[PDB]
Amino acid sequence: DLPLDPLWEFPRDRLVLGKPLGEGCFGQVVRAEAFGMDPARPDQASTVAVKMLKDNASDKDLADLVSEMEVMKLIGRHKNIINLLGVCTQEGPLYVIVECAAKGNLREFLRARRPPGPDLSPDGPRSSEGPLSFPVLVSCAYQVARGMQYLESRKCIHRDLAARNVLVTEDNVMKIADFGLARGVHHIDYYKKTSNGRLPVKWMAPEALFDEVYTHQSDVWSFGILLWEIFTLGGSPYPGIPVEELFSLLREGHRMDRPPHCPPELYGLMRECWHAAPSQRPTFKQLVEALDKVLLAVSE
Ligand SMILES: *C(=O)c1ccc2c(n1)c(C(=O)Nc1cc(NCCOC)c(C#N)cn1)cn2CCC
Repeated sequence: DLPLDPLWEFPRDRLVLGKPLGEGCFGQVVRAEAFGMDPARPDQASTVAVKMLKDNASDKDLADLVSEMEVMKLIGRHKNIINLLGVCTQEGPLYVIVECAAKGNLREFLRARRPPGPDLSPDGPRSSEGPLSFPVLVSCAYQVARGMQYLESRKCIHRDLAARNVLVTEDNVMKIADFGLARGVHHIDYYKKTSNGRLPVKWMAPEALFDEVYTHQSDVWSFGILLWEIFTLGGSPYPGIPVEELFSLLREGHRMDRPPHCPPELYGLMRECWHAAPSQRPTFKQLVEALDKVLLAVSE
């Protein structure tokens, strides 16, 4: 039914759908095996993620997914985003084929890799040493900023940027996901709590929350929250603060405290991303350069 785009069109029979990876407001994501995604090797197997409508698919749900697909085609390719690989639009359900991140989202990645606690018995030379180190945490922050810098250059606003919308690959490469979606910004339930207990409003910039205004600088605010998430190793922002309290606190200029085991450099960056005036927040280009200096300094 949709027009044929031979640039991106991929034979659906070359896909073998596997285990589902999650759901969203519109559409779901399924792990899949692809054969000949590289046209030079028609029988080569590769692991991809497939986006597709649910069974309750409205015309709006289809429109949103179709819209996302077209955004995917225009943004282009970058190392730190979820890239479009192909689409299935002919003779069958709509498939949007993208890259697959084997290690899940950034939030769960960090939470599963929190350091050993005080109960754990000393067994071996490294039982006090956890999977995560400071330079790697900075590297994660750096890669997200580079990805956002790319998206910004392509005039793309994320509008949700969070650790849950950042995906981790086999080689611990950060990849920004779901950046080109229609997120229904004129009708957000600010009290909405997701199934994993997330309050998405805790990532909204003031001008986005109060004035419904979204810019790249509003994404910078969200990046600041994302920084806090990283150095809390998957912690939820504004700890133990209900949405009603968040409203008045934000109006009073309240900001999150400096998390434990976090150098003043990065909390400084967090506070810069949380400046009231969007023009006094660092650009993503400035964030990349700033995070690079810190990363180089710890990369002996
Ligand atoms: C693919 O190799 C793969 C294998 C195991 C995976 C896995 N992916 C994922 C996963 O989350 N994959 C994934 C998910 C999404 N979207 C979910 C929404 O995130 C914002 C996308 C996209 N777009 C790409 N890849 C999890 N697991 C197993 C958990 C360890």
